[PDB]
Amino acid sequence: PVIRRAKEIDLYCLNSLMYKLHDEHHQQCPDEKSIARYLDDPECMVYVAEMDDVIIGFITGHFCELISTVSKLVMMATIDELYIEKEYRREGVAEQLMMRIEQELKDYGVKEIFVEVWNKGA
Amino acid sequence: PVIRRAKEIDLYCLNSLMYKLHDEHHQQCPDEKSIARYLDDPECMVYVAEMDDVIIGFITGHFCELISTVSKLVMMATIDELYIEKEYRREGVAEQLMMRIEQELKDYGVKEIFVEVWNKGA
Repeated sequence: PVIRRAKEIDLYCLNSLMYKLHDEHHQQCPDEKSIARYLDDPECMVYVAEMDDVIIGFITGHFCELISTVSKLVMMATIDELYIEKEYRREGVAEQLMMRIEQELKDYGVKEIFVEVWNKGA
Repeated sequence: PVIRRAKEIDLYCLNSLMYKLHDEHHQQCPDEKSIARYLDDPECMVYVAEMDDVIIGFITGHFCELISTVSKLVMMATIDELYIEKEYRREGVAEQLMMRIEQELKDYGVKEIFVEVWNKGA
């Protein structure tokens, strides 16, 4: 699967996979900002896994800053969502997605990373 | 030892203990903002351990906010410094200081805590 930065051309697909993600969420533990606006945000990231010509997965994350009144801002980030087609799981597509987002994160000097997928940090 | 919030009246003592702290630091691994201004900052905290009528210890911490462009600010904090007279260590004065700062932290709804004393978080 080819991992790449998302584009305005995938917004249509993303609505569906974003829906599939949230759907399954309400099915395990039944108990925001647009994906488009999200994609356009200069501090946001969205990578997708493309198999043939279809997007079978994506991951979403955003840069953030710990702001104080006595210290310079510290660069940090947050991994928000991650989804894989039930037909493509158990294939390492998640790692190649987590691998990509960390690449951009690392070279952006992020000090701390909070994962929101599914409470783990780094 | 009585733990309490510092006052403008301890700034004099603090300069000395702040110096003792930094001094010992340069002695193990030889390889900022005023304590007064720090004390006056509405987002800052400084507690001291008073034995008889002398301050034998203090701890310092500040509130901070993880700011993003796609999420409301998350309340977090940082524990900066902590010092105990070499004559009063091994007496649990540190715990009663860490205990105090966490009290105010907890009731201030802090989500994450970064300890800078001495890399551990919470």
